[PDB]
Amino acid sequence: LNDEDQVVVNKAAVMVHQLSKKEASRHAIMRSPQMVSAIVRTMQNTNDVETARCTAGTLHNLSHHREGLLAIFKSGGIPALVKMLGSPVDSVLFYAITTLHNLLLHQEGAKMAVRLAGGLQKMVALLNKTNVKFLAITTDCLQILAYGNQESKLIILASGGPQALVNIMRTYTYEKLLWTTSRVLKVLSVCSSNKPAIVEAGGMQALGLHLTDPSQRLVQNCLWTLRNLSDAATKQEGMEGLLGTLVQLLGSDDINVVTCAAGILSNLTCNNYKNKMMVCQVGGIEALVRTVLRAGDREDITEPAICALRHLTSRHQEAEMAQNAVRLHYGLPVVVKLLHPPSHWPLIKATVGLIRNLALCPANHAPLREQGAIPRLVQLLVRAHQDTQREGVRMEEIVEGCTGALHILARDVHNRIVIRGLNTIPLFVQLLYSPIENIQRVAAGVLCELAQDKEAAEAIEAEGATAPLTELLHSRNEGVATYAAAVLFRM
Repeated sequence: LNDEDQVVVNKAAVMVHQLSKKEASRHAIMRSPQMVSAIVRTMQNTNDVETARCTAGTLHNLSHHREGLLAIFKSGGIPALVKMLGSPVDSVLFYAITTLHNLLLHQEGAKMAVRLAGGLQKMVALLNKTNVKFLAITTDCLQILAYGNQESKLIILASGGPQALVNIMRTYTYEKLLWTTSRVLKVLSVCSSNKPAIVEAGGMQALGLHLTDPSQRLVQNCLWTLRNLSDAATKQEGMEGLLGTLVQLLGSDDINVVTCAAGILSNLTCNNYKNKMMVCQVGGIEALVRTVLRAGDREDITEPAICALRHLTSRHQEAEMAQNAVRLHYGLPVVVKLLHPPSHWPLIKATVGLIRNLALCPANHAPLREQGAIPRLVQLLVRAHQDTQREGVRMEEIVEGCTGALHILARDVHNRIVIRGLNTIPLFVQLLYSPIENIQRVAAGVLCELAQDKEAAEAIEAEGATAPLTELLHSRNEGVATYAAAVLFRM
């Protein structure tokens, strides 16, 4: 029942630890700001290893109670504990990081105090350790400190956080550590600075390793992180296994797994012909079509899935096969259906883009017509055009998209009859006056397809298309000028 510590003696601290076990003396110890600071002082300066751990272990026991935390807190224990994270005694390290962990969990203001003490840099530097239980605690501290705190995220990045965390995911199998580390990566994955770094470290491939782990919380966190990372990332190697697993996960009974899988696949296939090839080769088209069908009106699933299908049906060696595969796997009816309510604009925009690609395949021309793609595309176009003449999706995008789809569909003679029968020529001619070059292009394009039929060519001329087409001959956009010349010729 004392309060005085004498230098050069291990007896004092050695006795103090023995008391912190018994809750009786322990409360007395933390009900007293006296020796608590003296405990800290001893730990912070003592070069006797055996004293340090006896000291740190004492503080650890105190961190189990609300006032014991406050005691350590108001006694300036946090900077001391942070300093102790440089200790070469594994026993001391464990107590330091654990006590800090407890403070971070419960003690108000501890998070800020640790950051100020330079705790982040020290913790990141400890990520090269090899004890999984120690790493699990350290990574948990990092997660707590990084969540909702951009300042901490940037510090973790500057300290080499991303590479160290990815190395952990590539190395260990301890679930608790893999889960907690993935949680840190998820928090960092929404940072515009951390994200490219995680990707460069090989983070996507590493996270892909655990997508078939029995732990659902691990799989889901890896999926959430992957969705963030895959958005407009640099081209990567070794993505084969990951892409394969993602396709498999599309058939999961877990909706969040399915939603993430579709989203990642969409992100990874956008303007990436290599990935498009791989996804198609492992049956990606069929899996995505089944996913869309099962999803119904759930646009959180259909939107990324349709986006992925749009990517897969364009600009790669097996694009044509993918275009046929959508039809062969009973996908055409549901695609047309998604153009109708209750579909919102992002889905509609994506669906229009998909139809445009599907129309590149001649064997899709008739089924798309039979399923009623043309009148709905025209109604969407007419209304979208009116809106532009009166934040999400701009109606200008819908105008360009629908006209673009009609341009491709107009390759078929029967489609041209349907398209013109819907009083579209006056609208297409008006779109020639659009300020947007891309709208001018598809407008002149569909008119060019239509004008190959004599009767339609006369109707285009009667609509007074000659004057704007002549102006478009001098368009800085070569595509616009080429189509404009082609229409003028056939007239």
